[PDB]
Amino acid sequence: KVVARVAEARAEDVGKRVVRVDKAERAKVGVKVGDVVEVKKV
Amino acid sequence: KVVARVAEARAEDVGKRVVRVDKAERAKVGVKVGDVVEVKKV
Repeated sequence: KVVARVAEARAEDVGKRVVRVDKAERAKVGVKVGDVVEVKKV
Repeated sequence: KVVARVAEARAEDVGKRVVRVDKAERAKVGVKVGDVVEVKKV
């Protein structure tokens, strides 16, 4: 399971159906920028 | 399933084990800021 702490969106991202993930967690999930991921409560 | 497109972290968030999610997707997942979520590939 790749897990992370949720933080608020920056102003310029409000309204987007988007999650910001740095390179390290993208590598752990095995996705690239622009891929679709699921975000679920643990 | 709550799903979203992955975008790169902003500079100031690099190195954090953190995902940025706006209010709308937090409400759909049913989490608040600071909660832990799972991010998985669909």
